Amino acid sequence: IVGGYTCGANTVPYQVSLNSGYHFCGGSLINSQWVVSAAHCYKSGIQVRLGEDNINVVEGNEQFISASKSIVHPSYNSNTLNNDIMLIKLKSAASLNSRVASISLPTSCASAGTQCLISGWGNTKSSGTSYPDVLKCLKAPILSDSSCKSAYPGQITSNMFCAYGLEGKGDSCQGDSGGPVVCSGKLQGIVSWGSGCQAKNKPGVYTKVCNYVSWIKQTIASN
Ligand SMILES: [Ca+2]
Repeated sequence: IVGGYTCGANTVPYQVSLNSGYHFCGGSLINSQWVVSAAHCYKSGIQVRLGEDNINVVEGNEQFISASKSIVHPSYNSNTLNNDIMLIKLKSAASLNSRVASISLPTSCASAGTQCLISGWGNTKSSGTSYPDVLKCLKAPILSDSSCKSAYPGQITSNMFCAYGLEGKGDSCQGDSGGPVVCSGKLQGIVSWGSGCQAKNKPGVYTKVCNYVSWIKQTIASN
């Protein structure tokens, strides 16, 4: 997260870190057994880390639980990033508490102009590289679809939305991928792609979670 703020420990209790020997992506806890992330975060050998603030220090509220299965959306296209969503099942249910909590799925799609909360452990520089240890947060508005399409001609599908996010937060960044975009208390986006982090005229692009609620529900009912 570039241009954001320190969230505060466990203030984003649905935020997870995906670890394969190192943090590589975020995700969102949607119930005690399932995490939503980006399909482009897929790999084998995932450990889900819940209850994190500093990802480099064991602080006493963590739960580390290996994934038993990952399910990439059936129509994910890694070239275009269309349908950039995956589900990760935990080998054992998380213990839900004040520091480890699920986020609701949306009933309706969010509105242009709504301020959302984006979070993660990704790069905090637009130019160059610096990785935080504690969870970072950004408040960012959803942009109009016409604004989003003008920023990325020929690339924005109905399964994506943009969120300065045009002037350049100056955004989400490498290592935030897969993490949440929460608007009005619902998981509305997944950190997906953009051009750099320009953080002029290149806001972040996010998977539009409201399009996937049926798939999520049906998948978790059978797996
Ligand atoms: Ca920790």
